[PDB]
Amino acid sequence: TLLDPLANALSHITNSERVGKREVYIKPASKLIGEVLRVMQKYGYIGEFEFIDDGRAGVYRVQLLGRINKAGAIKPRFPVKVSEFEKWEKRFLPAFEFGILIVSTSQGVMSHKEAIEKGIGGRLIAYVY
Amino acid sequence: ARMHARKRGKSGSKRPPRTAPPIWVEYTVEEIENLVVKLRKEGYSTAMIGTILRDQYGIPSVKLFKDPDNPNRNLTITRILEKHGLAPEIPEDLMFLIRRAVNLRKHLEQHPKDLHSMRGLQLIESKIRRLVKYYKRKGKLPKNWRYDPETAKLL
Amino acid sequence: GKKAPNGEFAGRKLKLKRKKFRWSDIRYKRRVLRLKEKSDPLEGAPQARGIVLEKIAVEAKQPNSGMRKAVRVQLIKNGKVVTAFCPGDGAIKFIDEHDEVIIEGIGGPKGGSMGDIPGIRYKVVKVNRVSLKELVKGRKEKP
Amino acid sequence: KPIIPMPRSRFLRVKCIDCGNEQIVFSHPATKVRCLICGATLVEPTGGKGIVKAKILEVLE
Amino acid sequence: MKRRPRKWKKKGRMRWKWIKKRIRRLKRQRKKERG
Amino acid sequence: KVVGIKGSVSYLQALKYLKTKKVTKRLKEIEKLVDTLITLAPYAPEGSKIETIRKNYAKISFNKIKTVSRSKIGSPRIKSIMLLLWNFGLLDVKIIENSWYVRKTKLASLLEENFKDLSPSEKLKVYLLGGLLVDTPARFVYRCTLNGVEDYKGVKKAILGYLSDQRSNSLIIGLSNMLESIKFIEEAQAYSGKKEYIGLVDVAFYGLSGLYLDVKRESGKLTVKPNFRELRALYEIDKSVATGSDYGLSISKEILENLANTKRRKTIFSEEVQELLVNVIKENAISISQDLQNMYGII
RNA sequence: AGUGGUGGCCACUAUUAUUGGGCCUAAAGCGGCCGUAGCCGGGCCCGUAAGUCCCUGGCGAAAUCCCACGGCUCAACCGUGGGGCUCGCUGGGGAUACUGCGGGCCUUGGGACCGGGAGAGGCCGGGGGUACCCCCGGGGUAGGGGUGAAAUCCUAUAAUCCCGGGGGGACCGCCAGUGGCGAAGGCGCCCGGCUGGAACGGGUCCGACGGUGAGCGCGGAAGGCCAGGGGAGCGAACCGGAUUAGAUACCCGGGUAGUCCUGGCUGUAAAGGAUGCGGGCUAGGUGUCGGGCGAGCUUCGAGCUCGCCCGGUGCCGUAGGGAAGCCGUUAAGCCCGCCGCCUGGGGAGUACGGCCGCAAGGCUGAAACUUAAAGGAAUUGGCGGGGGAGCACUACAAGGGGUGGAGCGUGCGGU
RNA sequence: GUGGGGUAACGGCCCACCAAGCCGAAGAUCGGUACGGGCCGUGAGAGCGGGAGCCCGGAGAUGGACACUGAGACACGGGUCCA
Repeated sequence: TLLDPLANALSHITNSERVGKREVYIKPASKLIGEVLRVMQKYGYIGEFEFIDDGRAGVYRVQLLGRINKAGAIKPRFPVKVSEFEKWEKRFLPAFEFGILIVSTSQGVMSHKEAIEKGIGGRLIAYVY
Repeated sequence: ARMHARKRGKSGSKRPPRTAPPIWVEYTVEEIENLVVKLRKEGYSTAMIGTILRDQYGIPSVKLFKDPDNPNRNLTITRILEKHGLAPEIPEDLMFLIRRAVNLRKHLEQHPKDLHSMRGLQLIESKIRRLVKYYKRKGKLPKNWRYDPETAKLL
Repeated sequence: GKKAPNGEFAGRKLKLKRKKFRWSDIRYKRRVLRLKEKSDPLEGAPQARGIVLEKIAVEAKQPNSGMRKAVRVQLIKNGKVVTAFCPGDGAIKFIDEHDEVIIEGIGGPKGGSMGDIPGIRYKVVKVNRVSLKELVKGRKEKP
Repeated sequence: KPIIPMPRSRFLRVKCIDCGNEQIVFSHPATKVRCLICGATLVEPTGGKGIVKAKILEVLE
Repeated sequence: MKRRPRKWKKKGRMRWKWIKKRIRRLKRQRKKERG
Repeated sequence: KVVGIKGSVSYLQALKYLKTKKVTKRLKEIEKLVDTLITLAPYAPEGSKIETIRKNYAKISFNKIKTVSRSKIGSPRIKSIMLLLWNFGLLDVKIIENSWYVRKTKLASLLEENFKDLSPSEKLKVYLLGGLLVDTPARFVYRCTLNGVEDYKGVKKAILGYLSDQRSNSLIIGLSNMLESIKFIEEAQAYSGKKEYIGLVDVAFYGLSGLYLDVKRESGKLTVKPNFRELRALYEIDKSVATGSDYGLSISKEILENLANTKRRKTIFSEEVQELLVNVIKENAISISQDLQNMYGII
């Protein structure tokens, strides 16, 4: 069955990137998936995006620029304070600041560098580089 | 169906993303209230009634018509049935499973050495159990209400 | 499938699974049940003291052919009897019947048989509180 | 595989040959759509689209 | 009777069915000595 | 030999829970089993010839006997419960070639008749007590307990005594059967360490443990102990209707003083139920007496 | 001014694997299905703020630890100052993205219903089939059988063999499949009745009703056992005839249980796709089975040919994975849930115990001690009472020559 | 639970009555083993291992049992008994 749209969508995206396909659709469209996708779009790894209703859950269409090397989902929602980010980054990012992490804090889901800026911890969600 | 057969068969069918009821129809909402009470009062199960409407009356979906009595809800055949107290107490699908189980059990009593039907009995039973648990959670059945072969015979 | 469970609310089965499969290995099981020290003739003693009874030479396992000298010693701490190899060139000439001796492990793999001499587990160090190595070199004198 | 599936089954405004009744009918009915007044069958449900017998004016969506 | 597939190989070793039968003989003999 | 019960040694221990009131799945299984058997058996007024069985008895088909789950019960369990019912004089059971044939007794069809609507645990307790008051082997075991016997050897000496009383005509056969069962298990419980088998002494100790007994295992032995509160209570109940012999074994001084020393315990059941039972047994004592005479006696 | 031996602990070891182990062939998926607790769960709106995060009070002693400076010559040690901890807490405030919690709203997952159609899906009644065996009659002598040869074995009241007629148990060939159906084991003569399931066309009706499954339950090849029937052929044991240094075998002639039927037990296997199950992604082509659509053909029955969609089942194979063998949209690739299993090889599926079974046995299961390997894939050669070839007069097919038989010369061995 | 006794004191702590509760497969009960913590060894670290030495707390005086005096003990250099 389906237990999390986000991980499957990120895996699908990465796979399509390996074959270098140009346009991708994510079937289970949610608000959270849209917000996270906007979040890394802010940093340029993906280009335009759109939502299209289908009368069931909407679909999310993206065109890929093929500059991502791996976009995975951190399933077990590890909560982390401000200080320990470097501990987790070493676990998922290849090098210093190489890409981002996605954290849901009290204000929402946004990048991890910006999270360090505002100094607000939260739940690790996904990573992409 | 994959709970037991594990067969990925896709016999499902398509319903486009239309929100408002179609223009080309003519029947009014109260008109179809009248029609559904007419059809239902001869004893037709709600899926059969919806099929009847789609086929001869040519009305795509009762869901497409908003409930006049509730702006926040869309009109479903069951809600019309209960709008006049003719909605059945025990919901339909589970009653179907009940009667199927009963008739099978008679055949089995006649035929003891058909173990394949024993397996079928186990499966349909587990189906009834699961739906019973579901409705118990949703409170559409008495909590103390139970499936029992004898009362099923009575039903 | 994916190595499971991993749920945020599922640590119990994780540690259960881990602890169960710990029992598969051998060394940790040996430590906790204390099997070595309830089968140890020396009771974890780095050395033991005993009395000599007889001298026997053993045939080196093939393809090594040789008469490796060794002795039979009953130790004083409990009264059990064991075999002890005697290293040294003409070593056996010094050792005699009815000799107080000091014995320790031989250093084979897992303290076991050392190379081409099977069965033996121990070597002698001091005889009558006198180290055997110098006796082999003749620097010291047996009492 | 289309991103959104479409309904291959269409609705039909059809005319009963006997009494000249007008009816909206499904392209893939499941029962015997019987005329309202004359009572003649107009379409018979088959493995795919049921075989229509009356005369067809127009298609809908 | 739990059974290890690797033992089914004959390489330098008597056939496994007869081993199983022989040890069954031993089991019945010892238990009948117990009775 | 006479009782080949295998692989259910601890199964009958569950009846100790009946003394207290903590329900358990085992007890409910026991209750459903026993009353199912009771309905199964008919009470033909006649039946003593080898041919009367199979024409006025009930054949048993074990595979038909099922729990209320459409699950199954190990056949030795059913064997054990039926052995108990016979031993308490409720079921007339006969072992024939690979089949067991049964019928209801006169005690049955009266106890159930008057106590139809009671709770299942109450029905069990009253069945056991009714079996106990009348002259059954269960009564013999109970009297042995009263005389301080707590071992297979005590009950063996009791059985030798009563056969050497020579007035044993009521229960020569059943008591001899009890002796036989004691044979071929006395070694298992004592000499051979492994027990792995059940005799009549065990299915008596269990069955009494549902009223006043607690039993200990040690290398297969079945050491017995009584309490004194409920023991006193049912002793008074027995004195209420003296439809039974001492069997020539009088209560020892120690047991007598312990009974006399102790305080008073609630009378198990409702006093109305106790009185109904009392008068029921009193008015029909002779009929049950002759029934049991035919049952375990000879003439 | 320490170096060496022994013994104990961490690393080495991602040989304990949450970070992070594997389970087709090296040890490692239950024979299959069902399902409880547990674990993990569709989308949207509204409210809480338990978890979650930030600020703030109290509190987590000292000793030990990190850093600067100072005193002891320097250091180690000590002091001054600053920082930290097993961190298991707790007061108040703030935040609502997630998780949890209550209310509502909606179908994609899942379920129900209906229309034709397919299939060795199951049970039950009836009908037949060819074949074999027995029995009766009729015909005809002189053998049949069987092996590599033979022999045992049947027959001259007549065999084998041919014709006529009667009875019996087992089975349902070719059509047949690389086909189908079943969860698995399994399922094949014809007809009638009862019954399970799926796929396809329709979302018609329900609204997350779900995946997994510790403990639980069910059925589940052959064989074995229990009680009663049956027993044509075949055939454990057993009895005879042969071969053989040796026959307890392979071959042959017989032959009991069994193999079948009625009721019950036993829970097994190379029950192996040696691959636990659900969802999403990741190039293709090729045929058949089912269903639907589009056609074209049609002596007009989807009957015949093509493309497409789904469903099942193979082959080839791009990328890719692997020690390789090889796998590769029916994944042994990348993610996502849950359960089972494994931690060098023997000792061992053993001992002891527990539980199950009438019994044989079933399910659980050590340790002592011994060993460097055990094992998996795979290259070259070698070898085959394996195969496929082509050569040979130091081979053989065909001819011809001469020894072993007498004696001499002559070398070797035995004396 | 009731009502009491006893205690520096609350409390089945103890006693009389009333009632049958209480714990358990997120594993009681039973057995094995062991003073707990600050800490210490190792590791890049996740982690694993140990709790002798200094400090805090607990427990003990051959095994058991019992008192007197004392604000404070059932008291290592005070007392009584058994082994």
